[PDB]
Parts: sequence; structure tokens; C-alpha cells
Amino acid sequence: ACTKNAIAQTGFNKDKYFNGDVWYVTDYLDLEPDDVPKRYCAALAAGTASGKLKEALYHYDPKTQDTFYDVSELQVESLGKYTANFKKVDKNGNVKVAVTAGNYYTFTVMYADDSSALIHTCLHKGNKDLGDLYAVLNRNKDAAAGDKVKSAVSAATLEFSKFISTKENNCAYDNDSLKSLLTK
Repeated sequence: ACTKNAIAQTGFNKDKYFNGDVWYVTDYLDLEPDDVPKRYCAALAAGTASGKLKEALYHYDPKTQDTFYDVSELQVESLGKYTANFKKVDKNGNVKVAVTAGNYYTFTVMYADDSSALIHTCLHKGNKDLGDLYAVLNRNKDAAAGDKVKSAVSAATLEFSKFISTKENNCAYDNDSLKSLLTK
């Protein structure tokens, strides 16, 4: 179940966030913690491609090796809050599971600056959801969370101490495929 109406950043700069570059997940918190593994790797690219607002996702379970990419088209609900379709694709953009009405996520940018961000997502796959999932992002895959983003976590009435880090998982990312997938 998702339970939070996440508030977007006041004065969110959409062009900076959606610049075509990659964001790595450095820490995550699911309010239903059993919905996601204790060890995980994820990243995303966000940008406008031929006028269309897009996100490309990468997920990797470092223990099971389960791997998947997705291409998302985002619709705007309000500045910094989006509803995203998804299609599951291989790394080259070939469709494995097509867009369907019932497969979507909400996506809220709670805090961002040039190098870090705090987002919330609620994933729906038909009648199931993956709970309220918060993620701290950085442009640098190895960056420890700094004060701007940790303060944002506190301002959302969360505790960064409770987030699970992705840093000890030997996560390795294909940045080229994430960037290219924005066009797909």
C-alpha cells in the first residue's frame, strides 16, 4: 500500500533535473521494508527526448543477479510530480513487456540540486504496489549523502539513519545504455 502524498521541491528546476544525465540511487527506504531486498543497485536517466519527458531505469539485485531496464514516459501532475508509464526493455531499448494502463509509477522530486536529489515513488503493477519508496540520488555513484540532501530527508520527517545504502554491493552501471534508452 502507498500512503504518502509526497511534496515536490518548492521552486523545482525541471530542466536541470531532466538534463539527460544519470542519477544513481545511493540510499533507499521503503515504508514497507519487506517489499524490496536488503541489498540492491538502481539508477536512472531523466531527460527530454524529442519534446517528450522521459526516464530510463535500471534495477539490479546484486545477490540474485536479477536485472531489468525500463523506459518511461512521464506525464505532469504538477511541477516535480509525475505519473510514469513503463515498458520493460533490454538495454538496447527492445520491448520485453509493453506499456499497459495498469503498470505505472508516481514520481515526486522532493529535493534536488545539481548533484543530489531526494525522490519518492509509488510503483503499481496492476493491483499490486511496492509501497512508499524514497531514494537518495547522486550524480556521482560513490558520493556519501551530504548535508543538503540529509536535511531534506529530515524535512520530509524521515531519518536518514534508517535508509539502506547501496554502496557495499559492488554496483556497476551501464551509463551509455541509460542515456540512450531516453530516446526509446
